[PDB]
Formats: sequence, structure tokens, C-alpha cells
Amino acid sequence: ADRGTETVPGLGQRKQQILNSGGGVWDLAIAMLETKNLGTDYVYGDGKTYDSANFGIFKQNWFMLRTSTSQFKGQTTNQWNNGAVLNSNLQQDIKARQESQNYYGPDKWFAGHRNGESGLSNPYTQDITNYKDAVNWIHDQLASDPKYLSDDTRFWVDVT
Ligand SMILES: OC[C@H]1O[C@@H](O[C@H]2[C@H](O)[C@H](O)[C@H](O[C@H]3[C@H](O)[C@H](O)[C@H](O[C@H]4[C@H](O)[C@H](O)[C@H](O)O[C@@H]4CO)O[C@@H]3CO)O[C@@H]2CO)[C@@H](O)[C@@H](O)[C@@H]1O
Repeated sequence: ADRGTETVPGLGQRKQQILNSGGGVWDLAIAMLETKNLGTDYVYGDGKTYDSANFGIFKQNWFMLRTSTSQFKGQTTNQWNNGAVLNSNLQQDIKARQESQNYYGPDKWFAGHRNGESGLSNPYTQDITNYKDAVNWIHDQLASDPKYLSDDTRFWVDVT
């Protein structure tokens, strides 16, 4: 199916760490879609390099990082490995994503997070809206009962 639910034993411990490190429910929804374990132990850079490499629990790409975060603004494409610090600093990870979205606004943040630099050309394309929709649905689920902020339930969407 398009979407569903699964139990990830222990995940509620990591949910609470995220919410105790400056994250909000909206951040948890984005992280929940990105990885099953709310973790950073996917392949380095998510298998990608330079502006496309992904770091942190949200799999933020280096283009977004270097253009919209206080921690990385001004840095170059070639400096992309600097983003890896987010894989082991959850607070900086959370802070960077929030600053990125507060720099670009939600719509353009979605576009550049999903489609990189070329997504900023038009944030309202269907592939971006599909991603937006998925994060909205997961947030609606987490927001429907406070238990979902501390139990081991994961709401997932297959964003084709
Ligand atoms: O694209 C955005 C974001 O996606 C990330 O991957 C997600 C993926 O989007 C989706 O949420 C995925 O959920 C899995 C889920 O964990 C279960 O394994 C599930 O299974 C099956 C399901 O139970 C049903 O039986 C269905 O009919 O068949 C499924 C397959 O057997 O399937 C879901 C769909 O895959 O979880 C991953 C994260 O692990 C990342 O790719 C990220 O980079 C990305 O930006």
C-alpha cells in the first residue's frame, strides 16, 4: 500500500531524545519518513556526493545545508563532507533543519529538500507535493494521540 504502520521496538526512546534535543512533532514526522529507526546509520551521504549528499536524521542535502543554516551557510560544494558532523550531533542536526525551513519557508524548504537546487525553480511540482503530502499524513498520525510521541509506532508512506 501507499502507507501504513509498523512497530519498531525501542523507537519511542529515540523519539523522546529527538523531542528532548530541540525537535518538535513536525521534525519527528520528517525524520520518521526518512528512516525506519530515526537514525543516521544509513550509507554515508545516502550514497551520494557533493551537493546531493544527505546527512542527519532528516537526510538533509548539502545544497540546503550550505545555503540556509547558520552552521554551514557560505561553504562550498567541495566542502560537502563537513555536513557529516550532523550524523553524530542530533541537536545541531535538528537546529540546522529548523533554520533551513525558517530561511526558505515551508514550501520552498520542501522543494529543495526533496529535489535539491532545481526544486527551488518551482516548489509546487507533483513530486514535491507527493513528499509534502506524506509528511503531512505522518504528522497528522503522530498528532492524533500523544502516545505516538513515546511508543514504538512508526507511520510510513511509500513516496514513489
Ligand atoms: O522518499 C522519502 C524518503 O523515504 C525513505 O524511505 C522510506 C520509505 O519512504 C517508506 O517510508 C518505507 O516504509 C516501508 C516500511 O518500513 C515497511 O518496510 C513496508 O513494508 C511493506 C509493507 O508493510 C506492505 O507489506 C507493502 O504492501 O509492501 C511493503 C514492502 O514490502 O514498506 C514501506 C515502503 O517501503 O521506509 C523507508 C525508510 O526505511 C528514504 O528512502 C529516504 O531517503 C527518503 O528521502
